[PDB]
Amino acid sequence: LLYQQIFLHDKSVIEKEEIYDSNWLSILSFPEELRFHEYNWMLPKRFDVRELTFPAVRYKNYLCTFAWAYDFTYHLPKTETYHKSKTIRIPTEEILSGSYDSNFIRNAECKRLIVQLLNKAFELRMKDKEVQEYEMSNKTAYWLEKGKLEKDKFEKTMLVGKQKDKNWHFAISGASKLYPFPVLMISSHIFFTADGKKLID
Amino acid sequence: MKELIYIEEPKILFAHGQKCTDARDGLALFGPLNNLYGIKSGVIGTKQGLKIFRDYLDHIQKPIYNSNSITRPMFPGFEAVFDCKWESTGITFKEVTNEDIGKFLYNSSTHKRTYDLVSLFIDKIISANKNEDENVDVWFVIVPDEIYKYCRP
Amino acid sequence: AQFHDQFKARLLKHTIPTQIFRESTLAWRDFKNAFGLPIRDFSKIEGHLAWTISTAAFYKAGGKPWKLSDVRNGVCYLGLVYKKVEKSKNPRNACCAAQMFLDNGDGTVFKGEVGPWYNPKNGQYHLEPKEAKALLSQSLQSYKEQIGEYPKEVFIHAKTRFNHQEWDAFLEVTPKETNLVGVTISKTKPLKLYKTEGDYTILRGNAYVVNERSAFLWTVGYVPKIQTALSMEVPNPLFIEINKGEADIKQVLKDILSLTKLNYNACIFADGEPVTLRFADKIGEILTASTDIKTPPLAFKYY
DNA sequence: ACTAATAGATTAGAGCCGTC
RNA sequence: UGACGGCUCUAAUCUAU
Repeated sequence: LLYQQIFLHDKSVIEKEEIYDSNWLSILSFPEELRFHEYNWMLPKRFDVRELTFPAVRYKNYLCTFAWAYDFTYHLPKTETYHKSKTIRIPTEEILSGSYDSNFIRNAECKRLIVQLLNKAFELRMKDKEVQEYEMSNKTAYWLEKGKLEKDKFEKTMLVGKQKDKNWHFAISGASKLYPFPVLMISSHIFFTADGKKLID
Repeated sequence: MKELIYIEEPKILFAHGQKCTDARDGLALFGPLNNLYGIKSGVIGTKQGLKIFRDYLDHIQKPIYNSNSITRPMFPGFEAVFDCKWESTGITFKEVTNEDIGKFLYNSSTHKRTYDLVSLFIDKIISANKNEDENVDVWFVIVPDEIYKYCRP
Repeated sequence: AQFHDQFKARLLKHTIPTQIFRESTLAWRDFKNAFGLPIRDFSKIEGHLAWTISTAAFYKAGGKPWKLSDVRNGVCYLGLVYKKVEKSKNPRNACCAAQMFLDNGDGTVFKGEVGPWYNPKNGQYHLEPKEAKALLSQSLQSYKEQIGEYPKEVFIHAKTRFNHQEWDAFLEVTPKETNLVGVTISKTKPLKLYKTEGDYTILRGNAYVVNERSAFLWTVGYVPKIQTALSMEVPNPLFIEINKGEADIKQVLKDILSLTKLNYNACIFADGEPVTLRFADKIGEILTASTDIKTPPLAFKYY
C-alpha cells in the first residue's frame, strides 16, 4: 500500500449526514385502557387463557385482555351472564409513566403481561394471511411458500431462493419489548426447505 | 430515534511513543513497545512435530505476500517486525512417539484419555523445567490433528 | 475432554508458558479433503495469521507488542464472567473469573470467586455478601500495593445485571473516593440498523444513547482504513448500562472501545467484546477443568 | 403445603459455519 | 485450542397467574 500509505495510516473517514434505518417497528397507537375481567366461575377455573380467540392473559383471580368480556362467545358460550362492571380497567399511559402502583398489580409487572398479549398477537395474523410458519428452537419463524406468491418474487425482490436442489425462505421472528419504548423486535432470519414445499428435517 | 453518535477510536502506544490506531499496520513499521533479544522455544509432538514446525519456524521471518494488502497488511518477517529473532536453535524436541500417544489415545473412557494425554505431556514439560538446565521461554505443544479432532469436548 | 483447559490448569504451579499448536493449522497445505482441496483455506490470510502465532509467542515469551495511552489515572476496568463448573459433579456452584487493567497498560488477571449461596444450578450469577468483600478488596489491594492508594473508580464489566444484595456489601469496603460504577455488557439485546445505500455495514464506533444510564456501542462494524467490516452481517451493538453508581455514559464509550484493540493473542483491528471480560473468561474455562489449584493473580502468558 | 404452573427478560453453553 | 466473528441448537434460573 505504498509503504502502508507512506507509513501514515490516514483516518480516511468523511463527515456527512447518513440516514440509517433500524430493524425495529415503532409504536403509533394503543387502546386507551386494558381490561382485567373478573370471570371467576364464568371462565372454567381449570382452563386459563390458553384457547381464547383474542390474546388474553390471566393474573390473580382475573383475566386480562385487550378485548371485552362478550368477545369470547364462541369457544366459551357461557359468558352471556357476566356482569361487566366487575372488569378492572387500567389506562396504558399510567403504567408506562410509572404512576400505576397498586397492591393488585405492580408497575414493572404490568409491563410484562401486555407484551405477552402483544408477542402472542402477531401469530394470529399470518394464520389468517397467506403465510406459513416453522417452529424454531426458541421462537416461531414465519415463511412464504414456494410458488404461492406470484412470479416467485414480491416487489421485485426475492422471497424464495434456490440453493442446489433445496430452497431457502426469508423468515422474520418478531418480539414485543418496551425497554426504550413500545417496539416490535422484528429480527431478520432465514430457514430452508428440501424442495420449496417440504422442510429439511 | 433520528440520531446516531459516532464515538472516537483510541490509539495504542508503540515504540518510542508512536500512536497508530490499528495494530498490524502500526507494528509492521514501528515495532513492539518492549525489546527481548531472542525467543528460546521448544517443540513437543510427533515425528512430524518438528518437520512441520521446522518448515514453519523459518517461514515466519521470511516475508509472504498477502492477497490484498489493504485488508490484510504485508508482513516482512519476525525479525523485521519484532526486533527479535525466532529461528531453529536451542529447541528441545521431546520424543512423544505416535506409539506412546496411541496407547493413550485408544482408551475407552473419555475422562481417562483426556487426563492421560495431559499427564503424559505436562510431566515432560515440568521435568525439563525441573531436572534439566535448558532455560525455556515458550513451549510449542504440537498436538496432532487426530487428537484435538477426536479428544474434543 | 477439553484437555487444553486441563493443559494449563496443572501447569499453574510451575508457571510454564505454553502454546498448543496443531498439525492442521501449521500444515494446511499438507492437509486436504477427499475432493482434492485443502480443508481450510489458510495462507490467503497469511498476514494477521503469522502475526497472531508470533505476537502471542512474543507475548508468551514476555514481549509487549503495544500499550494504552488514552486511559485515565486511577481507573480499573474490572471484568468478571461467571463460568459453570459442570466439569465437577454438579453445576450447583459457578466459579467467577475477573481481571484488572491499570493506568500503565499492564492487563493483569486474577481468579474470581465461587458461588456459595448459588440458587440452584444457574442462579442470577452473583457472589454472596459474605464473599463480596473478598474479590473487590483483593482487586483494590492489588491496585493499592502498586499505586499506594485505592483507585478513583472501578468499572466492573459483566454480562449479568448486578443486584443490590452484593452491592451493599461492596460499599463498606470501597472508600468514598472510589466511584463504584457497574457497567453490564450485554450482546443479547437485538438492536440492528442498516445502510439505505451500499452493501456495507455501519461504521464501528457508532453509538446510540437511549437514556442517561444505558447506551448501545458498536464495538464491531465498518472500519475507516481496512475498508472491510470486522463482520459479515450487521452485528448487535453491545448494550452498555450503568447498573449502579453515577457516571457519564458518553465517557464510558471511551473505555469500552479502548479495551477492544488490545488482545494479546491476536492481531485484528478490534474485538467485538471488551477484553476486560474476553480475557477474563479466557481463564475461567481453563481454571474450571481442575479445582485443585490455588493460583495467584497470574498473567496471560501461561493460559 | 406445595403438588406443579405458561409465559418477561436473562444466563452460560455447546455446536458447526466463514475468516474479500 | 492461531484468533476474530456470527447465529444456531440446547440447557438453566427468578419475577408474578
